[PDB]
Amino acid sequence: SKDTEDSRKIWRTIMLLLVFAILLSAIIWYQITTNPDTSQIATLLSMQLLLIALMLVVIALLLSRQTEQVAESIRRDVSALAYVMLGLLLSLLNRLSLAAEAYKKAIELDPNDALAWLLLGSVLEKLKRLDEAAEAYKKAIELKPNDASAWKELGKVLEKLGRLDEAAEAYKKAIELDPEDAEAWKELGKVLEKLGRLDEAAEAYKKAIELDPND
Amino acid sequence: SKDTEDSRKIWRTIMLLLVFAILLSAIIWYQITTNPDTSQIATLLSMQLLLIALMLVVIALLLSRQTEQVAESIRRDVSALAYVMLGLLLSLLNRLSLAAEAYKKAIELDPNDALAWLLLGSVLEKLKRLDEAAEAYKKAIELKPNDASAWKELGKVLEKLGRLDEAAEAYKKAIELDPEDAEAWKELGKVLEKLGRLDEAAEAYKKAIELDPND
Amino acid sequence: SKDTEDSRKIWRTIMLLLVFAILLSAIIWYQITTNPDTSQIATLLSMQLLLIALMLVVIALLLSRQTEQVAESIRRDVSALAYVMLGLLLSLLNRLSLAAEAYKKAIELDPNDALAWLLLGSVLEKLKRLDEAAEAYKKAIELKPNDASAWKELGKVLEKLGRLDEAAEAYKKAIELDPEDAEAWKELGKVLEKLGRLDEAAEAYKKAIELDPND
Amino acid sequence: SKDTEDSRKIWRTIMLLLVFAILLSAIIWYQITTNPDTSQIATLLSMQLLLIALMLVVIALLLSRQTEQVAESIRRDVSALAYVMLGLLLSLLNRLSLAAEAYKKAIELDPNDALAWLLLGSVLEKLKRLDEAAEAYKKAIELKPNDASAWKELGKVLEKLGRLDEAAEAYKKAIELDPEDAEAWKELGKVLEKLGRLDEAAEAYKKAIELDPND
Repeated sequence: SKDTEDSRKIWRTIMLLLVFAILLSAIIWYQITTNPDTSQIATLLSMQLLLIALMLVVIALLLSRQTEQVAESIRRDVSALAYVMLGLLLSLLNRLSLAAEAYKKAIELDPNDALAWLLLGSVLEKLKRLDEAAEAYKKAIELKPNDASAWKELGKVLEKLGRLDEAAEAYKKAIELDPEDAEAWKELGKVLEKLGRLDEAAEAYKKAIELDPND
Repeated sequence: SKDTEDSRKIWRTIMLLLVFAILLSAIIWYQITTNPDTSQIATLLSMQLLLIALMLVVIALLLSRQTEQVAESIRRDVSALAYVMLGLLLSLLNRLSLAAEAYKKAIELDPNDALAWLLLGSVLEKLKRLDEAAEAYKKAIELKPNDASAWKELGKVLEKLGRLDEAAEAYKKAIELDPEDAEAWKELGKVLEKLGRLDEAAEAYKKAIELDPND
Repeated sequence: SKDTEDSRKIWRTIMLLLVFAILLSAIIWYQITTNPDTSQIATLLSMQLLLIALMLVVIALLLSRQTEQVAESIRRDVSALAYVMLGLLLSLLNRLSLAAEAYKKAIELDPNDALAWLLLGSVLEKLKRLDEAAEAYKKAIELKPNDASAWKELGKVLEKLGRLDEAAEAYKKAIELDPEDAEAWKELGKVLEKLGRLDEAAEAYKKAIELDPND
Repeated sequence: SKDTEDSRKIWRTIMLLLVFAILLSAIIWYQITTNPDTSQIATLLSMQLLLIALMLVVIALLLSRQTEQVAESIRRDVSALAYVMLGLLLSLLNRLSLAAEAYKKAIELDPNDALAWLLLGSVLEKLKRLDEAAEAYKKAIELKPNDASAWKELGKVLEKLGRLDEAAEAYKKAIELDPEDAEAWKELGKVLEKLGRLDEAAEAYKKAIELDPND
């Protein structure tokens, strides 16, 4: 919201430069009429003209700054979307290492781009960069706590890392967010079975079968 | 067309600030020559200078505003296309929940983006969000009444919702718009048969077969 | 190149508004020193101030115009690329009617976008809009006479339209541009055979086989 | 960093135009009070007004220039990403010749776009433009010396060109950068065997098998 604050400061600055020159000019109009002495009258006109000159230059400097501020903001916002989109295209051609870089660039431009973080996570898992993938998913999840897909995907990475207990918890969270996700239920089952949690595993397996009879 | 109206107001404002200063300055040129009294002459010069100072500041404020107005309009238009495109890419990777969000964002930026509405509809159906899908298709159709594809897709959602009568009507409209759409004819047939409208179902089935002998 | 011409006119205008005010101001500096009469001196100062006031307003109006001109040019260029890209994405999801509209939009924004014309052609053929497809390909070809792919694709549309003679010519042109295109050779063969041009058909068939022994 | 240098020159110019007018105006305020002679006082006011007029015009010209500089920079950066993205989409539809052109355009806009160079390389290989592909890969590699994928892809082009020795070296570099790349190891093996380097070929083949038992 800094732009709102800065905009108000810019407007106030322009106003104040003029108001000062206005008030003095109004004073001078009176003073010139009152005291008919060229050497005082002209001195006041020179001062008025000087204040105006400064005012206008400062204003031009403010226009320059605002033009740049606006333009940079747009450049950034456009680029961040372009990098996410680029990563998606690179991923479609299986240019996974390059896709990861594109997502990384979107993140640097906008660190709370949960999508870029999620997608980075996916690419890193596909590239077998499992530890880095888990961290990327963790970030996407903190940004969006109710992203059931991110939770499920985290689950898969954690299982691959041998983190069966944490994997089971991540799958369980995806399920609470969306109980019909038969895949999540089956994968939860697999983790629980592997983990020795046979009764829970059996229930998870059953839910995948029962929830959608055409799975 | 508000921008056209605002542009005209901005131009008129700049013109009027100057015209007032012009007319007065022309008056002052005469008055100075006519009445050779420094205390009156300078008073008029001070006033002229003040009007100019205000004029120029106001103009600078208008330049600032117009710069921002133009820039924001562009940012919005660019972003709305980017969100539709993003949704399409996310859909290609089967990131359907995320694709739906991207289409939603395009809609908020432009509520009459029939494409975003149609596509949202498609994603929602694929995600089994059938009631929401029907509403999204309805919006796309109101925006584009002769979108035969949107009508056919609405038909599919309505049938899935058990709305066989409404589904048959939606398929029929797609067909009137494009009579060669064998798929629409076959799907119409399926609805009509399910609906007990056996004679109409038979005709619809026949048209799908007859319209294109290599279907 | 109109922008170059307009830019020069804008610069010249700004220069001339100032140069006139400069020359007169220099004249006035001399005249004030020479003729010590307040009623003449001030009259000249008022005139100088008025010319400056006009100059600056006109300049501000020019800044406004140039800002808008630049911004609009960019908006158009960005949008035209976005529409081609959109059409390609819609085509990947088989949203062919929508893909055609996106290409059409790119064309309206830039009528010499051979790519958009070519792609439109392709979509129209896929949509069975063969007559329209032939015209779109014709436009892409006039824009790029050495686009062997566009010539081959035109060939396919023309054959589908029953225009076997014109199809054979379009295939032949694609071949002259790229003689190794075994597909073009085979398709030329098919047209020539269908057309009764059996000796030429035989040669075309042989070239497809001989050019690349692993075709 | 030229923009930083130019920005500083623009700011300094605006400052200096004003500072000169300030210093002189301050001098004039004193001189008017000191020497009560209209013909000298007004001469100084005219001069002050002239300096201001010039200053403001020059500033407006600088605003115009900066607006254009900023806008052009953005246009270029946006377009270069769009061309890479366009090439990727064209490649997905197998519009390879067109994809190559899009990558070429991105390169002209930004000659150190390693991604565009790499991708161009890939398209050229797919299009059987092997000599050109090798050069494009060489450029991508010089820009990014630790792009293991670019090294492997260069390897494939070089082998296709009959350059078995250079191909083996390119594959070896990809392997040093990423030792788990079983594909690179197998392809290295194939080159080494073809090249008569049977003992090295055997080791390379073994590594592909041993590195990932599920390859």
